Amino acid sequence: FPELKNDTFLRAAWGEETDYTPVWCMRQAGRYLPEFRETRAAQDFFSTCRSPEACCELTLQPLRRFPLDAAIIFSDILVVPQALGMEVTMVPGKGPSFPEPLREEQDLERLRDPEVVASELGYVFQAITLTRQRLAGRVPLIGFAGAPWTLMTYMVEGGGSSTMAQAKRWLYQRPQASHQLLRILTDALVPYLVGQVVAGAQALQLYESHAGHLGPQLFNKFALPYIRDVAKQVKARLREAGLAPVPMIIFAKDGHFALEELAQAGYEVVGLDWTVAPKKARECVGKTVTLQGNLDPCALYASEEEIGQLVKQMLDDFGPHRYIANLGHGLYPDMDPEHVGAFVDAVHKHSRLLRQ
Amino acid sequence: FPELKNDTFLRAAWGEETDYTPVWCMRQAGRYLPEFRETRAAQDFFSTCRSPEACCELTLQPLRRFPLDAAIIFSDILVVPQALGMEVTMVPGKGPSFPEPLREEQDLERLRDPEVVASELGYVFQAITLTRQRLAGRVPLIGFAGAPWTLMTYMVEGGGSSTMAQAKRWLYQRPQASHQLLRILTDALVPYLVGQVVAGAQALQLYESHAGHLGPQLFNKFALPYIRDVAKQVKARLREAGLAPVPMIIFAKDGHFALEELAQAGYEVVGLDWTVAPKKARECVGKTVTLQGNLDPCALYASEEEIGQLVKQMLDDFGPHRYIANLGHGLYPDMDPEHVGAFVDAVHKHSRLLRQ
Repeated sequence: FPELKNDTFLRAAWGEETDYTPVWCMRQAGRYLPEFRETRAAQDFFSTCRSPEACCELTLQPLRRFPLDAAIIFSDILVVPQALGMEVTMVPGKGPSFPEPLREEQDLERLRDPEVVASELGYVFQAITLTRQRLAGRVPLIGFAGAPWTLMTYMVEGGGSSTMAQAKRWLYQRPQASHQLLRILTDALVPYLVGQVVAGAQALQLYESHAGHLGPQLFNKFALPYIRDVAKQVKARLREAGLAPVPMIIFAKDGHFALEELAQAGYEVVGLDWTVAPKKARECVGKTVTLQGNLDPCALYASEEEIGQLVKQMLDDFGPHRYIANLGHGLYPDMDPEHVGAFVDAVHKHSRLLRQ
Repeated sequence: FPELKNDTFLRAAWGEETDYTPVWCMRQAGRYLPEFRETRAAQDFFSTCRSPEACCELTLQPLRRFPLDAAIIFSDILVVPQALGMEVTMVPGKGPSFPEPLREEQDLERLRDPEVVASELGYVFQAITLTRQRLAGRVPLIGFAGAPWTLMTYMVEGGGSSTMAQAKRWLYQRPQASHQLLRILTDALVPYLVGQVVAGAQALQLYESHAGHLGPQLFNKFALPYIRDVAKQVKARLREAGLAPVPMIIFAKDGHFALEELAQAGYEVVGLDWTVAPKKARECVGKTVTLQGNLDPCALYASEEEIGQLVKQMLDDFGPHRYIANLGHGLYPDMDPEHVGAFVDAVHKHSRLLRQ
């Protein structure tokens, strides 16, 4: 693979010091791009996807418009439960999901065996390898997956939610079955993520979008352990492989209550939403870890000029060392490409400015 | 009105000390009762409601099954925007909402004038007066309303949501219009709540369910001020009236980031969800204020025995002084009446036990 010209992102990730603050956006490859829809629904929501070339192309598009400091592989969170044998549909033109969710401990039999999962998701590796290849070391490439708990919530609650129903209920109701499933999700995610790095992924992001549902206690009996094993095991397997381990990021939506432990689940990076205060976040986490976030995506609805100081304040709130700018959640589909770039420009503009 | 025999609830509210810990549940009058559906959809979702007798009866039902330490008036959050002139519908058998939400600054013209609102909501007062009358001083009666911001989000985003869209967008997009609307909601809520207390409401709860959407900054420019004015003005008007002011409770779902200020918006009580840790909550708030909550309603899916220690831990986590037990959110419609009572029994059981 070609050598990395710009690595501000990996260095900020690693805690190293940098000349400016690296920036990128979650779902930066998303429906907010006209070029994106021209490609996405120019086949299928879950079998392109299947074509590396198309996945590559989606992964590249935003980088064509904005000097983002990193790229993140395009794919869908559900590809794992899908690889595990769950069938997805394409219902009335908003989003994907499972018509036949797990509902009783019995249903777990329908799942494939964790190690087979890697071989099912080979198009993803290829799209990764491809994309590392075509970025040609422009900026780094981030692989990803959803975290065990989050995955469980999609698999159990059918898909698209609010603040919880059946999943949280299994936890109280049948936790033996919950233990089990969560292990299966974990045992699948380790080889998938090793996978992405072998295929040439230079950093990995774990998404725990449905942290917020859980209490602190629930979170520690049920999400935390597994967030921990995945990191532990992915690092182990990578040594075994003779590979350099890679920065790992854990992003927990509504995870204010869990920053303390998350700082010590052995991730180099902790991703935050806009609901946490940056100073109170840094307090909570210390100085070993680098923070990521956390601008409210809705702020991009303001003017170019309004954005400037929101970034400025954020940048001042977070302060130069150990930090990667980002939105506190992925982008929305109706957002103005201009303002996505305004955000980027202001990150770059005022960070180098912050450094007199 | 008859004299109050049991007032544990008002005393815990006031910071006074009590022999046991008072307990009650949000949406304790809800679809989780067979007696409830036998009455609710034995007319209309928004015009019974219109019949005090029926509202009384809904308010009384849970008190018939459980020795709750207080009662809360049955009504719907939307009655205010409705009184303000917004039209509600009755769509495919889950929940209420607005088919014609406000979408442009222009639409505000369609709203009634704040002071008229009180006269529109006279059935509510009557149902209150009635219910104070029939409880015959058994336990206190809580009136309620939704907070300005929350109300704005229903009025703007049509109704039932996830973690935000159009409302948060107005805030960035057209905040002058946001200022205005929020004032109108405030100017309506003050006479409505004075109203409930004149009608015989003994405590008032303000609901800010859609706090979580907002950043700390958004929350302080846009929800906090108004949560503050409502409390200020409701207390003022009640003096003017020659009435004893009454404990006020502010409940902010996902408001971890705002406990500090909420402790000083001049509410006697701060209601919390399960997502905040009780000890970290008490830290955050100090000793002037009484806390409320915060058991996860999904915990009621566990066994009678499991519940016992969850309560026990909660009770130990919160500790005897300045505290009202509650669920961190309202109940769900499929929950076992037995376990609602298990929760109550364990609160009463182990609080008096905690006090050797």
